[PDB]
Amino acid sequence: QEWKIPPCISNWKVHINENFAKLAEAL
Amino acid sequence: TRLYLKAEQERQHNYLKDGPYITAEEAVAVYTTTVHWLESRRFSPIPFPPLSYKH
Amino acid sequence: QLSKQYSSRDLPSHTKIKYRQTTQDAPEEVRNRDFRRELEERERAAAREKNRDRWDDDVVFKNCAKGVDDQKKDKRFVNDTLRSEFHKKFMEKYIK
Amino acid sequence: EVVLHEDKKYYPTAEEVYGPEVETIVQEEDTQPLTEPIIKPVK
Amino acid sequence: TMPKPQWHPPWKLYRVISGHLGWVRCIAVEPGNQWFVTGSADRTIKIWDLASGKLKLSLTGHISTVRGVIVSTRSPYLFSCGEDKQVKCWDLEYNKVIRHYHGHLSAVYGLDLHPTIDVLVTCSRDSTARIWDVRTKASVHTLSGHTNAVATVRCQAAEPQIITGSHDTTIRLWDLVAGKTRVTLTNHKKSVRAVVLHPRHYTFASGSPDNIKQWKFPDGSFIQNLSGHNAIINTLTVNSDGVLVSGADNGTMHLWDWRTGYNFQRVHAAVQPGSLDSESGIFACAFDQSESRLLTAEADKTIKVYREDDTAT
Repeated sequence: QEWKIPPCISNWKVHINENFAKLAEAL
Repeated sequence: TRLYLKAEQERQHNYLKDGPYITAEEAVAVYTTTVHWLESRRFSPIPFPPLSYKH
Repeated sequence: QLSKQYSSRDLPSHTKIKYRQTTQDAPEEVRNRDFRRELEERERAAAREKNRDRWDDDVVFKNCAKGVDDQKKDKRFVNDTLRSEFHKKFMEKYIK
Repeated sequence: EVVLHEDKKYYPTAEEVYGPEVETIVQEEDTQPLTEPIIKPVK
Repeated sequence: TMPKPQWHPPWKLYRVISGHLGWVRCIAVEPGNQWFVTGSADRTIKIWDLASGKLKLSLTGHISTVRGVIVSTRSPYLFSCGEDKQVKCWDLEYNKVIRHYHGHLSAVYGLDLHPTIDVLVTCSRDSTARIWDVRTKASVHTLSGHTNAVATVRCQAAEPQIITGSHDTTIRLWDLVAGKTRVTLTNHKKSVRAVVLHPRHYTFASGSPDNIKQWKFPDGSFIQNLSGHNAIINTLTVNSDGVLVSGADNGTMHLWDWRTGYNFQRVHAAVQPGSLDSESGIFACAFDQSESRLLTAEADKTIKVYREDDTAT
């Protein structure tokens, strides 16, 4: 079962920092 | 082209992850300085173009 | 069944075999040598060599360039093609 | 604290990963520029 | 075991040399411990000072990945072979190629020199191996036989002069003058990638992903089976001290007592500063002439030098 291989069917063939808050509120 | 766009996507992603590099107090220094300049220069702001504008 | 066809490449060239000579490093010398001693002493010598070798009253900003001593980014070798410092330099140079 | 993308380390120092006992040296370029012979002839 | 047999000192990593841009696939050492050479995907052959580890000389001329490198003992030559198809003879007197041996149909994986006769033996993906007359650049013999790519070939003076193995998992022993097989061993289940001949005993060893077998000479009676470390193993190499080293694609390296299969040490080595964890494992490795240094060629584009630890016990 382990060596079942997903078929390679072809398609051819995010986080953010909180420093932005401190900056923006500062300005 | 492909390399450049790769390192580009890198730099954008690192600018979001690592946050703004300008820090804060620096940015305030810039904004303030510019304010003083435009102050002593009597610069009036540029308004929005009106509907009736002869030019 | 061998063809009478030929080719330019095939023709004689370097028909003589350069045997190693005695000062080049014939096998005779090699058999006799104590490599380990030689290797150690050379190493030691190398090490020794290395050792021998070594107003404006108004501004926004106080000095940014305080402790900024380059950093060993060009001493690091990186086995990753897009994050090698060579690649960065290349990318920097040729795109605008 | 903040690091500009100008620097921003990825990967530890070369030396650190291997440990102190081994010597890690990066040879680039070379020496004994080519007109030199490896194996020098007899005279 | 015989009696908790042959105590050998551990090895430590001594030095790491960067400076290839591709995978280093091959290391050879010069007859006088002066300089050791490396073949790479970079397409260069580099020669390095054994002692200092500084780079002496970069050669260019292969079109594709250099896979195999030999420094002749009795003549001032390199031989190299590549994925290109081309086997070249460099005259180290001028650092240029003087001859080229033409005729394999695909990549040449491997090559070796007869120690006394002056004939060169090469392995290729095209399932043959060739015996080349160095002097005339001539296919003395073509060794048909295996059904897949021949991987590693070794050459010896005595009986079965040519020892070879392939990805079809079977070893053939080739009788040089006939260019025919004397012995077929079929005891590996997966591809044989490496073989090595023991300096004094008149025995030989072969490595596969599954395990490592020693053999009697001639005719390859079975002798032992070293089991332990399971990876696709690319390198087997042996000191006169009976130290057998196994490299592997997963980075691992193990040291063995030739006699007993006692695996005294396991070395798993850090990948290079950049790199990726997956680009680990040693393509090949060798021993200076003094048996005091072990050199490895790694996919992280480095050369590592190991030194036997002096405090040890």
